[PDB]
Amino acid sequence: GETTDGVYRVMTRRLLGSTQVGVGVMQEGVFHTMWHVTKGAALRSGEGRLDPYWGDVKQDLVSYCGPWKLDAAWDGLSEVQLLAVPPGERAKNIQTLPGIFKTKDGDIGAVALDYPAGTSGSPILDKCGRVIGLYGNGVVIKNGSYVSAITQGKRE
Amino acid sequence: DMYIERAGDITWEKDAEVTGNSPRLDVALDESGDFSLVE
Ligand SMILES: Nc1ccc2c(Cl)cccc2n1
Repeated sequence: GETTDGVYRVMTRRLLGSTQVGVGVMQEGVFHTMWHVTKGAALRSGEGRLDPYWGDVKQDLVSYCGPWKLDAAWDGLSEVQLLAVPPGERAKNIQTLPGIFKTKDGDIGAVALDYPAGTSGSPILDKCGRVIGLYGNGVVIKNGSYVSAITQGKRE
Repeated sequence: DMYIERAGDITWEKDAEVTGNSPRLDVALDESGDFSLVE
């Protein structure tokens, strides 16, 4: 089916009506989403089928038709844009300066923006429009608000 | 059977809605990929 670069909605008809379970990025003929969105299930695009190629429950990441392609990183300084894609609603850039996840294994960029769980997989951009990671895996803070990692995969 | 629909290009949009804070958070990550507040 449709292989054009850009951002896509991830839908099911297994519930009432058509329900948006998450979001993803097509780049270099590979589709990139978060594991908790598809659970490593195959996807349809027109009459076409997308089969999983790579995934890791711990990174919460998964690629379709080829290896992970997105190798851009937050510089740890500049602001970024969440290209958010919410259920029922049009794509919308939201600009922010990321905070930090401090972990035993390292520091990770984090974006404090709160959106329905169906927005999981929406990409995050540097000033050159390169994808530096995916929104939708993180944590609930004191206030009850949501804070997501900038989740990025490794390219070969 | 889940399916995909295109929703836009991936572009930096000059003069987009500039919001959200920048919190520094102590977190752990389990074998299941779920994040947690280390306190
Ligand atoms: N309150 C919540 C709970 C879970 C969320 C997920 Cl998984 C993704 C994005 C936002 C979220 N907001």
